[PDB]
Amino acid sequence: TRHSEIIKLENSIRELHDMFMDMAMLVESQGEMIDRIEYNVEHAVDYVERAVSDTKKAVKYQS
Amino acid sequence: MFMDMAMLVESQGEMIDRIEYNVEHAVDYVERAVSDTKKAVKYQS
Amino acid sequence: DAGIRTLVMLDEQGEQLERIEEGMDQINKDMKEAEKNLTDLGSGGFIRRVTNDARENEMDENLEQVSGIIGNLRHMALDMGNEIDTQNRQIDRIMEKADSNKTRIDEANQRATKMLG
Amino acid sequence: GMDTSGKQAEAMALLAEAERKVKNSQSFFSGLFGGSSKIEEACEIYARAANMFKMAKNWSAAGNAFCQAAQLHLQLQSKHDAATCFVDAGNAFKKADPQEAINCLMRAIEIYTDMGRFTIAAKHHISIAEIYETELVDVEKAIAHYEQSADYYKGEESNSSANKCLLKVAGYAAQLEQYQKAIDIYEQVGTSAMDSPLLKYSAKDYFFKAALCHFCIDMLNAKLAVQKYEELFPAFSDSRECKLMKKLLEAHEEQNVDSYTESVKEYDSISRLDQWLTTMLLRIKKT
Amino acid sequence: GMDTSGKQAEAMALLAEAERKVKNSKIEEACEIYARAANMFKMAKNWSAAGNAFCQAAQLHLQLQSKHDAATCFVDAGNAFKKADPQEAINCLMRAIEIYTDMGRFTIAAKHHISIAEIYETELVDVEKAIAHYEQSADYYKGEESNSSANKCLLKVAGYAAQLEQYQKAIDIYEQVGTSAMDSPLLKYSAKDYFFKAALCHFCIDMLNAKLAVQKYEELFPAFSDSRECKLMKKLLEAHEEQNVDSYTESVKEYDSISRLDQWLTTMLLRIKKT
Amino acid sequence: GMDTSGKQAEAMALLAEAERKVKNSIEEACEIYARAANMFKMAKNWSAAGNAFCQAAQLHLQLQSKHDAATCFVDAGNAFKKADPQEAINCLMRAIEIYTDMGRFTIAAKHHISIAEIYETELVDVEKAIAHYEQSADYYKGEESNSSANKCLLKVAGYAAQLEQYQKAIDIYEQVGTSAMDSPLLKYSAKDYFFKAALCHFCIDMLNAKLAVQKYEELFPAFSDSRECKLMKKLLEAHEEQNVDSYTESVKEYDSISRLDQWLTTMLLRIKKTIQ
Repeated sequence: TRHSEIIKLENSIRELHDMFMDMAMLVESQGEMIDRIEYNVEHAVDYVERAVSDTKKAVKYQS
Repeated sequence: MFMDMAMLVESQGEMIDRIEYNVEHAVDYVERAVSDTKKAVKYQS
Repeated sequence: DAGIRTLVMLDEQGEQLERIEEGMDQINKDMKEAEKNLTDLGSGGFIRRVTNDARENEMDENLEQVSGIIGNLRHMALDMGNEIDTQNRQIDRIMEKADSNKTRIDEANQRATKMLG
Repeated sequence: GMDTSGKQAEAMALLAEAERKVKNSQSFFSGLFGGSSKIEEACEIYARAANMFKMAKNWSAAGNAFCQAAQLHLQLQSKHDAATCFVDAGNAFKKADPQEAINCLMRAIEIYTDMGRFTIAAKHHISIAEIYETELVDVEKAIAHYEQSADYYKGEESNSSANKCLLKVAGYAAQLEQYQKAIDIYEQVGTSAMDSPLLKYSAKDYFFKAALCHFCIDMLNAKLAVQKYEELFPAFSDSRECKLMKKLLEAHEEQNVDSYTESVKEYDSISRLDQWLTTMLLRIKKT
Repeated sequence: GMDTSGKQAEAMALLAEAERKVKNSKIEEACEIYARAANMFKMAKNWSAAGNAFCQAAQLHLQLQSKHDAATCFVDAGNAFKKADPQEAINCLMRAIEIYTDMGRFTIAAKHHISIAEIYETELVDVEKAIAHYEQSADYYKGEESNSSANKCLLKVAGYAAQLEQYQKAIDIYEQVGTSAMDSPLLKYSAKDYFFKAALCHFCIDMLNAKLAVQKYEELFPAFSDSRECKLMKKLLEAHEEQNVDSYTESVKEYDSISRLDQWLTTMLLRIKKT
Repeated sequence: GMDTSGKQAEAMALLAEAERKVKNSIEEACEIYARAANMFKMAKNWSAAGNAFCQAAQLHLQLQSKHDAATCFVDAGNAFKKADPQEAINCLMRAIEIYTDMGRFTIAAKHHISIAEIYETELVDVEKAIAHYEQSADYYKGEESNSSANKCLLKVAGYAAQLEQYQKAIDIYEQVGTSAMDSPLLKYSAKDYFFKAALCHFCIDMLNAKLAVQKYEELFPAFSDSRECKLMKKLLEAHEEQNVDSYTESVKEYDSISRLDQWLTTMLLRIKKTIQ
């Protein structure tokens, strides 16, 4: 009975370990992607703001 | 290692919150621009 | 406790990710409409107790409890794991959308600046 | 270092130049009708001065410059950028002048909610409540702002965020010696959380806390609530919390305070206790 | 089934109408209607015809002044052809990759490179083509500071080379990635595996220098001693000193009771043991 | 393969075309130069690609462009990162200045962190790395990013305890422990920090270490029950008795229970050396 229970506990430990490294690697990739989109959206909003400001100034100059 | 993972999760949460706030600002401004364009086209036409 | 906190924080992250995806879709639709309009404008024991004694009992009991807790943890962990995959996919899918949006607006501006002269 | 003196001097010069520019703007408008370009240029200079002051670590000057820019641009019929500058002033004065930050955030809330942007108003309300609780002991203001933010988020159908605010309000209320609200809020959150696979595991904790909150009212209702929680959420019976409450109730039934404190000490040794639970248990033990 | 025939007939009719309209300024409308027809095929799920229509519409759009739309149509055509002649999908995806790279968008190009390598390796037997594509994608990702994607590609190529009996590149990549992970505060948990694999591969070369390799790994990473892999491998080496079959079989059976070994690991262990 | 020579020649031709176009005297020249730099990057010619990016950024900035100029400068710095760390650092500094002028403190702080990392890993300089990390920490604290600030402060304290005087280390470690005590999830780790603080005080003097560890034990009740507190008390007894054997035995026992970071080993070596 000692062998069975110890082996089962160690197998659970191994499953936990491998799953947690897999999920940690995926979480690192997700965090990098989120950091990327942060600057992506910042650049997008800044550029659209600048373009619409250019449109406003141009139309007001013409009228 | 559990304790270490918790901090990564928290960092992801906070950066997600910041990104969401920026997106809210962007969408609000886009909506305002759409309204202004509609007003301009309707009145000029 | 760390496991539970991890679960709740991941759930919050997923909800916010869904909300930002909805915002991106609305932004894309509004931008397309505006561009079009503007263009149209134009277990029995754990250790053999060699001397019996209470000590050999207590440790065994402790181990029992440990094992049980670990058991629970396993399943909980797996559940927590599932979420990430979905979130990841969603994130990737929004990337493209946003990028396209940006590109579009860029070219749109250039267009609006090339017919003038 | 050079940063302090250099930034102070250059920011003072830039602010004086902006002041002179705005002083001459009236004459320029009267004599030529230049429009609003001068005012926009002055606002840009003021924002630059605020940025330099922020880098200069002089938070008060940066906040004042942001407030001036917000006022001047609000005079220009641009409420969005005025609200942006007001939020900047609120988050700059937060540490230097808490009251000034409070009114700045209130003005930003008013301007935003005028447009129906309830999420930003709720975030500002949460910020105000957090500042009130952290700095001041005015619990009532924090609770009011938390409730308003929770209502705002509920109106947006954004679940999982109003729950935490309601839980915080209920805990602080229970600390304020009002238990009916705390019992109701904890029970509501628990019943909202049972069906969730992810949160179900934490649900038991909520139940436990609620049962402890009902302990002060009277022993009989405490036993009844223990029975109701055990029957409605059978999984809760597995947790050590039920055993702990049963032992505590048994100890109280015979005025056996010694067993009560022994059990509390053993549980604390197993896992360190929190201030709220410690205070609740000590207050109960007085009887 | 009635549904399949109905969808096929609807989409064929839409393509016929699109052809009539384009045959009759007109370029934009023709491209739009052709895109709609390709989508109608894809919904009808005629993979060959759907892909053919997709690439034809993409070419017509290429005739029109646009780049992003061309790339989107190309990736759609590649996805459609995924279940058709692999050569056409590979060609279209290569063209899309070239267009993206010329625009400076290296990340999506690397993703498409990974996809084409994956399809080439899984469908056909030629592994070297997938190895080359994966290496190109890894180099691009490394140039873009993408450590994770480069790490994954390096691991895959090292494993493939080890399977192909070119153990030198496998051990080099394994050691480099292991030391890189060791340098970072995180990723240490996996380093052991890399080291172990490297050792095994070098053991395939000989036995006398395997002792030196494991001693180097140990002195480089003392904690590696605690790994059960080290105990298994040292017992295997000690048994290998004598031409006895029982010892290493017993060691591997005892280790295997906990977790099942992967196909590659078992096939390498049998290869080393049998000779 | 044909890639190397073909892309190199095409980049030379594009550079010559841009030079001729500017000689006529404009965005077309900047676009051509950017494409040439990208092709150089493809050809693995990391060098002279950062130069092309810098030239394009200067040309585009001449007409008041700042966003794309900053992005291209950062890209040039990244390109030179491996080829020439110093010029990459200079480009990153220029980008940081531009961003700070615009007020993007997050980008400036991230670039400061990158500068400190490159300084510490490739070059040998701790003062520059410490200064840049502290600047990034101040920038982020202006942005109220607590986690990044705590990590940077931990790095600064580690460097200071490794080489600098222990006063900075004790101050930062005490601040970090006090901040972490209130956090429910992060409270348990505070013990570690406290232990480190005690070690630093022992590196200064034994009496200071004993007084500080007693004060911490009063401050942090769990610290009393921590194995670190018991080990520290036993070590203090051994050092006070000038008994090195107790020191070695306790260190071996602690190693048996748990491994050593190789930093605690250095501090313990320093403490053992002064037993005399």
